[PDB]
Amino acid sequence: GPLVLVSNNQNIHFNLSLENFLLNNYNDLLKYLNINTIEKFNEPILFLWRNNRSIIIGKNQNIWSECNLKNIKEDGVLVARRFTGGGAVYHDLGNVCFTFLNNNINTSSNFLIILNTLKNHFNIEAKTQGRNDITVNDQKCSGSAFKKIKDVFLHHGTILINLEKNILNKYLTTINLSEINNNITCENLCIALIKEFTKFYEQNYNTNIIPNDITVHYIDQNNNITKNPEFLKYYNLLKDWDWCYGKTPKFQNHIWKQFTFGKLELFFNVSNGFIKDGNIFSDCLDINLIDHLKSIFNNDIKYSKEDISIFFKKLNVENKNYLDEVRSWILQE
Ligand SMILES: O=C(O)CCCC[C@@H]1CCSS1
Repeated sequence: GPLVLVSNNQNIHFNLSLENFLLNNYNDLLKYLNINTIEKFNEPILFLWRNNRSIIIGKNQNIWSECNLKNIKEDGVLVARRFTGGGAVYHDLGNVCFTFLNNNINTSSNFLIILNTLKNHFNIEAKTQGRNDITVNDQKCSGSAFKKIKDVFLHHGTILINLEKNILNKYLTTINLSEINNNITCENLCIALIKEFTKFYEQNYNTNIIPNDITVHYIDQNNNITKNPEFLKYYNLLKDWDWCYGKTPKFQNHIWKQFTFGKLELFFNVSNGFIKDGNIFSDCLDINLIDHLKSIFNNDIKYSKEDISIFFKKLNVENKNYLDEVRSWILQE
């Protein structure tokens, strides 16, 4: 059956390591949890967690362009780079973080669980603006990001309860707190959200036969999860400097553009009419698309409209419209 997991830890790197461990051990979680030893997992998961003062960048973002590191270090704010796409965001105990894991893509349904939460339990009429945002009065109150894997889909986003709104501009080189509209709390919102989650996945069953129960697991101390060598690997990587701050290597040429789906920046070198090495920074949610773009580097492409066009024809991506637009951009510079 579905799972509700909670982490009382408040370190961004620790909770991100938990999240990555759940994504990378989905079908086996029932063993890492002490529930079952044989049966393998395939049901929905909701994981709730909070983090102290932090800046989380994005798998493909440039730290130096989004963050004013001086004030971050001066104010003792932690820095991290997540595995999903999106822009740089700030975290503190005034905001909640949710992580939906599913067998198939479940974005819309997840957003429906959240909207049902706000409406039913707080009379907050909320709308979803784009693929990844929730507004209440055309003002952002939640922000999501996604990652896909063979058997797992991960939709993890942030909900704003009592976040310090003004402090943001100190670190990120409008927002609305859901307290401006209600007397909500992290515990209140969380409980309501678990309710609408279990209830959402209890439709098929008839109520008269099934218990009206809720179950909550706590994993921040589950030694099977947090004492694993894989977990420590993730934690150390996220704590590492080369990962968060990325790579400095310079590059000969650099192009850029602002697309509806986010900004794109290509750095590349060319030797003997061939695209030698390169790298892509972006603000995009479609990380798959961007890695497929990265496949252009360190391969033998003649740096010609012909060979480039061919190379784009060779790709089979999730979003073919975005790819068409991006190639139509590259062939002009
Ligand atoms: O607005 C965006 O670009 C999505 C923000 C997603 C932030 C991540 C939710 C929990 S960790 S960071």
